[PDB]
Amino acid sequence: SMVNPTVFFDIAVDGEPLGRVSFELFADKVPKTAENFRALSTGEKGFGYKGSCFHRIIPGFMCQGGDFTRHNGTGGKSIYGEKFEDENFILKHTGPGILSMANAGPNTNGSQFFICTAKTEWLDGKHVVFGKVKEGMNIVEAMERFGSRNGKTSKKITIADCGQLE
Amino acid sequence: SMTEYKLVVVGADGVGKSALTIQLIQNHFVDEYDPTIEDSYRKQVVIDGETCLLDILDTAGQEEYSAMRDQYMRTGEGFLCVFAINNTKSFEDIHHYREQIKRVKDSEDVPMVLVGNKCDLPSRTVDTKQAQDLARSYGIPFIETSAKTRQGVDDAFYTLVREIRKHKEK
Ligand SMILES: Nc1nc2c(ncn2[C@@H]2O[C@H](COP(=O)(O)OP(=O)(O)NP(=O)(O)O)[C@@H](O)[C@H]2O)c(=O)[nH]1
Ligand SMILES: [Mg+2]
Repeated sequence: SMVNPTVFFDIAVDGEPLGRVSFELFADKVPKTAENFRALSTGEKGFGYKGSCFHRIIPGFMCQGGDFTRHNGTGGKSIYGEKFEDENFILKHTGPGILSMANAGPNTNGSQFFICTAKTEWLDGKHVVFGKVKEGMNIVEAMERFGSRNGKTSKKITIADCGQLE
Repeated sequence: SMTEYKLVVVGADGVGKSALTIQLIQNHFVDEYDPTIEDSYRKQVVIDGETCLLDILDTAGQEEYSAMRDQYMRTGEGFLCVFAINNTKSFEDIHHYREQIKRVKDSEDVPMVLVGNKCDLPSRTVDTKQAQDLARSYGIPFIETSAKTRQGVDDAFYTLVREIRKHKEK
């Protein structure tokens, strides 16, 4: 893209490299939300995703991660403060690869996010979609296999490194 | 004798549904919050001299996914409806859970127990009388519990079994 940043996660399984997932962040349409994810991926504010876990992986639905503050699925923070408002709902959860913000209700975006592995249209209008997997969807599908019906993972899936490309 | 009961634990997020269940099943109090998606447990107990297997479905506190939650309610024989005594919103949500259970079971007489959890905490916002009055208006028992100290935990689940047994007698 000439406008949208690309970031990457190097995924690890109990510390062992699984592969790289890159994401196009739709700064053109969702700039504040894309910028938060970009900055948390580079760590340039002094905190961010590096080392954090995909704590909830449910096959057929999504891989969720991004809690780098409590490290237990309850935490997270944005570059704007603990929470920021829902920026817009222009984009929808149209299929595998969509990157969207996790939340605890209206205007509670922090750092937690999820990657869809299917269309999740019931989340439209409630979770802000702001990016999509560019390369490495095969790696996301590999992560999905470590999940379970209640999301608990059978091995620890982490972001061993992350940053901005291009 | 032996019987078996499908119990479903419902209520708003963070009220202590999982902590109550884990006390009953595993006899320890989880201090960290681990949000539920869905969990199921089985335990053999003796209640009023009658042995039974409890199948407990621990559900997530959320109002999305009505159709999935309706299936839980169809299969469940009795419901623990949990609020936290320091969370007024969770108490105000109780009547919605009762309305959904009655609609799904197609009945106004469904085995249920109202549970006021977190009674160990000093930050109460819901008076005992308020909860007792609500339970009286439903014709159901009210039990105050603390998953942290274990107060009332067995009582809540065993009382629900008693309610199911009384319902089966009608
Ligand atoms: N002091 C105190 N804390 C409690 C009690 N019961 C639960 N907690 C705490 O409250 C938090 C939420 O408990 P939890 O059982 O996970 O709640 P839940 O209703 O299962 N939540 P969810 O709907 O998301 O699955 C945890 O930090 C837990 O330790 C209690 O009786 N006393
Ligand atoms: Mg729970």
